[PDB]
Amino acid sequence: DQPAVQQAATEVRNAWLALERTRIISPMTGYVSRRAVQPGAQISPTTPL
Amino acid sequence: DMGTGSAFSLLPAQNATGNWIKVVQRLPVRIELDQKQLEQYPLRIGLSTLVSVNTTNRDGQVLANKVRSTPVAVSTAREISLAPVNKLIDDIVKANAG
Amino acid sequence: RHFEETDDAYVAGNQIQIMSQVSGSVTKVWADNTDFVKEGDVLVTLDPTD
Amino acid sequence: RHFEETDDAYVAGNQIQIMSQVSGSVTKVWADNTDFVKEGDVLVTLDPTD
Repeated sequence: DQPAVQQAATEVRNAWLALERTRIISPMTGYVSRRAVQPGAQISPTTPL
Repeated sequence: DMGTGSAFSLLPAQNATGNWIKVVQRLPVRIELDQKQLEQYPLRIGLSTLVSVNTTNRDGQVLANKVRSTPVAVSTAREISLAPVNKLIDDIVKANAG
Repeated sequence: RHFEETDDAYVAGNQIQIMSQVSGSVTKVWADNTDFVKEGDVLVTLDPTD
Repeated sequence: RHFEETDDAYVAGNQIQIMSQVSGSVTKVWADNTDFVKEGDVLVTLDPTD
């Protein structure tokens, strides 16, 4: 419970969330219409998929 | 497809200044070819073709409802194994350890 | 007259674009086109090295 | 009739825009238009000075 240890725990949590988000999950039930993503593409959080 | 192309367009379908004229819409359909004919008579992207669909039999399956556990397209040529880096690190550690 | 009619009516619904929360390189794809997707299913995977 | 026809068809396929994971300068280019390249082949090379 010491202040120093919890600081590092927060960073561990942020890194873990970063790693768990390498798998992109669908937020809605539906059907796929356009597909502009191919294996090997370089993706940022601004590129439609 | 659950869209007519105009769904995702980034521009107005018609001009604001002009009037409105009815236009019959079109809806794409995916058709899959047999792969033993392509290898001997190959195709190229964007070539025109006459399609004809036999619609005699009608079960009533308009929307797919089966999910698949196998990925469609997979590539692992950009994965780098970390053996030489691990060997270099070990050698450096042994060097600087006294 | 108690009826108004227009032939300029289309069918509208909700469509969602799929965007990553991170940056990476694609390694798999799980839905091609006109394929059914449930909520919570993976559609794309990235290289986890970094 | 029992059939439906349309001449608005066009063959379709997959295409990938090769992109680098890093910045730098080019010193080699291993292929040109209409060249058969296999998976895992080098297509471009950069200066490793930086």
